[PDB]
Amino acid sequence: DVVMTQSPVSLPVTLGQPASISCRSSQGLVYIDGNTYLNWFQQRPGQSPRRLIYNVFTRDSGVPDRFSGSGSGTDFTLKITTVEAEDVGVYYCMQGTHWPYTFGQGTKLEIKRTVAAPSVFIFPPSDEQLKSGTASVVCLLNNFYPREAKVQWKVDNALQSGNSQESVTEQDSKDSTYSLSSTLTLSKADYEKHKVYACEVTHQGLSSPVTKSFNRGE
Amino acid sequence: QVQLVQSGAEVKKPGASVKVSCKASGYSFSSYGISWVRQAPGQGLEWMGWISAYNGNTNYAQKLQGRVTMTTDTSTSTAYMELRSLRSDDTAVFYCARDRPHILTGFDFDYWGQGTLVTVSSASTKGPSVFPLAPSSKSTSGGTAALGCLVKDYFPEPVTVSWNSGALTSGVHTFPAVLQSSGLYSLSSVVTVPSSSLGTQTYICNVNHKPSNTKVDKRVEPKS
Amino acid sequence: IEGGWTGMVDGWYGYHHQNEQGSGYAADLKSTQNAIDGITNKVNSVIEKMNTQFTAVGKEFNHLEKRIENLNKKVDDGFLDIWTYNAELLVLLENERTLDYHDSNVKNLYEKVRSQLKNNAKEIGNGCFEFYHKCDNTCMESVKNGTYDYPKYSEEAKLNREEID
Amino acid sequence: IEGGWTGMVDGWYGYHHQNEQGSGYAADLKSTQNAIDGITNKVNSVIEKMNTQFTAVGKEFNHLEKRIENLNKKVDDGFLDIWTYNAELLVLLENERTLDYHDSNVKNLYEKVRSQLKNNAKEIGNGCFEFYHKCDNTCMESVKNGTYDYPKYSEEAKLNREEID
Amino acid sequence: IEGGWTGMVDGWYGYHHQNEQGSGYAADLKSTQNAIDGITNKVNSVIEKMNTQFTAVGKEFNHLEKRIENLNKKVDDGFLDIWTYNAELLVLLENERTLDYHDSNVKNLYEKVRSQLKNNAKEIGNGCFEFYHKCDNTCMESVKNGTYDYPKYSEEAKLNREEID
Amino acid sequence: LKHLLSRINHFEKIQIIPKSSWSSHEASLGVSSACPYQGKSSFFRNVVWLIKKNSTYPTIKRSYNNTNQEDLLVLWGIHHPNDAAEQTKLYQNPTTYISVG
Repeated sequence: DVVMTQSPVSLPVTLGQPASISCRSSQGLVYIDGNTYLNWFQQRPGQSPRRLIYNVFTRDSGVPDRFSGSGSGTDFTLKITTVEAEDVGVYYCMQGTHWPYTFGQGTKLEIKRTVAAPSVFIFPPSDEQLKSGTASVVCLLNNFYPREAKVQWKVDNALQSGNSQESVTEQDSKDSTYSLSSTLTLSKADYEKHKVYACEVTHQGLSSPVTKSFNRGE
Repeated sequence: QVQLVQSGAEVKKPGASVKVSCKASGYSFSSYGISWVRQAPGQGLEWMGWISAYNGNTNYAQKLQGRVTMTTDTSTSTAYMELRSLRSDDTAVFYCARDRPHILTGFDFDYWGQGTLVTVSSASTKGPSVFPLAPSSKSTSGGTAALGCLVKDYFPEPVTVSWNSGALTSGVHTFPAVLQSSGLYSLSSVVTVPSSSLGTQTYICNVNHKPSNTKVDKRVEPKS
Repeated sequence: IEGGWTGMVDGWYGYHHQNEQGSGYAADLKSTQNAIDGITNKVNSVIEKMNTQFTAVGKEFNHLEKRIENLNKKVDDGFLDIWTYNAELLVLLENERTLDYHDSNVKNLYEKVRSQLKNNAKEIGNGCFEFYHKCDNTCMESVKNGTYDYPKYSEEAKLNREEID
Repeated sequence: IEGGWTGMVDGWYGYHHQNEQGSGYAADLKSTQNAIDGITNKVNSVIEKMNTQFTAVGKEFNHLEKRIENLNKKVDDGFLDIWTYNAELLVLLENERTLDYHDSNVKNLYEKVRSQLKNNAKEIGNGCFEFYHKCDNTCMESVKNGTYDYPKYSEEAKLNREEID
Repeated sequence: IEGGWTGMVDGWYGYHHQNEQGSGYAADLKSTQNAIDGITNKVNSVIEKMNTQFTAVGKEFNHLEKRIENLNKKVDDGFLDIWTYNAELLVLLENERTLDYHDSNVKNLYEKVRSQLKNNAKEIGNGCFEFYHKCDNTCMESVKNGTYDYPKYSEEAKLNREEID
Repeated sequence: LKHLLSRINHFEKIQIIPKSSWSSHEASLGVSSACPYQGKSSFFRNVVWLIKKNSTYPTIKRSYNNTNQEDLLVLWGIHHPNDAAEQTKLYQNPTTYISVG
C-alpha cells in the first residue's frame, strides 16, 4: 500500500507569493516504463478536478507556467509563482505507481492575507415554520479571513451543543471574505420553554465576544 | 475534444444496486481505459476502480471488491460502475477519468467527468418548506438589513433558489445544505440590502426542488 | 519460445488462443501483474544508494605538508570509482535477475497449461498446444483461469489420437 | 534430467538401475565423494576473510577540528558496506559455481554411460537407457564400475534393434 | 554444435563444406575477423587500469602517535585487496562475455544458412544441412558469401523430398 | 577555505585595523611591478604591504577582538624575498619572524 502525505494542508497566500505544496510517498514512485508518476491535480471548488504536471516534470497543455511540478525522490513539490485567484482551490498528490492508487489528503489555498471584519446578524423564526413544528434560529457572519468563528449557543444562558449546525461559503472573488450561517433547530416545546436565545461569536477581528440576545417576545 | 459525460444524479435506499454511466467521445477511444473516483461529501478523493477497454482488466479497490462491478461497451464507448450493496456511508458523488489501458504503460486521468452524486439513505423524496426571515432588530440598519429564506425538510440534494425573479444579483449568499440529523436537508439563502430600501425593494425567494418540482415563490416580509 | 509477440502489447506473458471461431492474443493477467509488482519494487529499492553522510570534510597541507588533504582527497576519489564500479555491477546483476525471472515466468505458465491439458493435446511448435478435441471460447478461458477440466473432453480427444495413431 | 530423485538420499548423483530382477536407486560413489571433497574445501576456503589487522586506530577532533576522527570514521565505515557488498558478491559467485559444477557432474556421468553402452541401448526419457539386451545385476555393476563390455551383449542387442527396425 | 573442429585452424567460426567433389573446412572470414577486432579491443581496453596518482604520500607516528601513518597505511592496504578483488571480477566478467559472444556468433551463422537454404535442405546432426539437391562448389560459395539463391535448386529439391516423403 | 566558502552565502567587509596603526612606526604600502590598481602601480586593498620607516622597522605587536558578534574572516600574508638586499631594502632587521596568536 502507498501513503501520500501532503505536508501543507492549509495554505493561505498573498497574490504573487510563490508557495509550494509537498507530497511525500512511502515508497519510490518509479515504474517499469521509466518515468515517475505524480501528475498533480487541482479541483477548483464547484468544478471537477483537473491535471497539471504529467509524470513529475511535464506541464499540461492548458496549464499556466506559474504552476510547476518538482521533486525527484519520495518528497515531491509543486510551486506556483504569482499565485492568482483561479489558482485557489484544493490540490491532491497523484496515485503511486503501486496499483493501490493514492490521491492522499488535500491542500487548500487562500486569496490574500488581510484581517477580519464580520457583520454579525441573527434571524428569529417566522411564525409560519413556528406552526409546522420546527423552530430554528440562524446566526449570520458575512465576512472575515478564516472559515470558523466558534458561534456557540446559549439558551437562557445555557450553552447548546449538537443542536447547532454550521455551513460555510467560499472566498468571495471580489474580496477574500468567507460567510457563515450557523443554525440551531429545536422543537416548539423548547422554543416556548425558554424566552432568551443569546449566541456567541468569537474570532480575531473582535477583541470582545459579541452575543445577540434576541428574546422570544420582541 | 474533452467530453466525459457522466450519468444523471441518482437517489437510492441502502442495499440497492446503483449503476453510473460515463459516455465518452470527442476524443479517440483507442481502447483507452477508464477509472472511477469517489469524493465523499466535502471530503477526500478515494479511487474506486479501473477497467481497460483494451481488455477486461478490472482492478477494484481492496476496501470495496465484492459490491463493485465495472463494465465497458466499446461499441458505444461507455463505461459503467455498479455498486451491488449500498450504505449510508457510501452516499457521495462519483467521478470518471480516462486511464491508459496497458498495465505495462502508466496512467493518464487526462479527461475528468461531470460528478454524478449518489445519495443513499432510507428516506423518500419530500418537498421543501420555504420560510422567510425579517429584520427584527433592523440588524445593521446603517449598513445592510439582512433578509433570508429557509428551504428545509426535503430529501434530494439539488435545489435552485431564485431571488426576486432571479433578478437579485449581489447580496445573495446561498449556503451549503446540511443534513438534518433525521435525514432531511436545510438550505439558508440570505441577502444584505441597506435598511434604507425596506418597502421600496421587493423581496421574493423563488425556490424550486427539481427532483420533486416544487416550484414555490416565497414571500419575504420585513417584520421588525 | 524463441520468438517474440508484437500483438501482445497488453502484458508481457500471454497466450495466443485459437478456436474454430477465431484467433486472439490474450495476456495472462496474474503473471504480468505480479511480475510488474516485483520488478517495480526491485527498481525502486535498487535506487536506494545511501551515499556516506556529508561529514563536512576538507583539509589541506596548511603550508606544513598536512597531507590530511591528499589523504582526504584519495579517500573521496577512492570511494568513488569503487562505489561506481560496484554500482555498475549491481545494475548488471539486477539486469540479469530480471531477465531470468522473465524466462522463469514463461516456463511456469507453459507447465501450468501442460498440467491442465495433459494428454488431451499435442505439444507442437514453439510452445503450442494442438487440442485433439475442440476447446470452446469458454474452455479456452477455463485453461487460462486455471479452471480447465480434463475429463469432459478426455474421451473425445482419446478417440482422435487413436484415429491418427 | 529435469526431475529430482528423493529416493537417492545416499549421494547427490546416482543411477536408477532396473533389471528383470528389480529396481533400485544406486548413487555413484566416486562422483559424490570427489564432489563433496571439492565443495567442502570451497566452503572452508571462502570462510577465510582475513579482515584488516586491529591497528588500534581512533582519533577525534581534539577540540581543534582534528578531522582525523571523521577521516578514520569514514575509513572504517567505508571499508565496511564495501567489503560487505564485495562479500555478498563472493557468496553469490561461489553459489553459482557450485550449482553449475553439479550440473557438469550430471552430464559427465551421462556421457560415461553413453560411451560404455554406445548402440547397445536407446536414449529415451530424461536420461534413461533402455537396454536392447538384458543387463544382469553384475552387468549393471559393470556399467557403474566403468567395467562394462560392449561386445558380449552386442550381437543380442543388434538383433533386437533389427526386430523393431 | 557440441563438438569442436581441430581442422579449422584458420578462424574460429567455420563451415565444413561437402559436395560430390569433396570435403573441406572453410572458415567464415567476416565473422572471425569482426569478432577478432572486437575481442582485441576489449582486451586492450580492459588493460586500462589507471591506478590512483602517485600522490607522494607517507606519514608516521612522529613519536607523537601521528596515526596518519596507520591511516595512510590502511588506506593503501585497503585500496589494494579491494581493487585487486574488483579486478578479478572484471576479468571473470569479460571472460564470460567473450565466451557467450562466441556462442552468439555460432548461432547467428547457423540462422544465416537456415535463412538462405529454407526447405531446400534438412536440418540433421549437430548443425549440418543435408541438401536435397546438389550444391556445387560455387553454390557452396554462394551460401557462404550470402549470395545463395533458393529458386534455382528449389524444384529439384522439392521432388527429392516427395520421393522420400 | 574553499569548503568553508561552500557554507557561506553572504560577506560584509569591515575595517579591522587602520593604516595609522602602522604609519605610527612604519611606512605606507608601496607598489607591485606591473600590478597597478587601474593605472598607478598598487597592492591588494584588504592587506597592508608594510615597509620600514627611515630605515627603522621595529618589532610591532598588535591585536584585534571580534567585538562584533559575528564571524569575521581575517587574512594576512608573509613576504618571501629572493635576495638579502631585497629584505634589507624592504625590512631592515634581516632575521625576522611574524608571530600570530
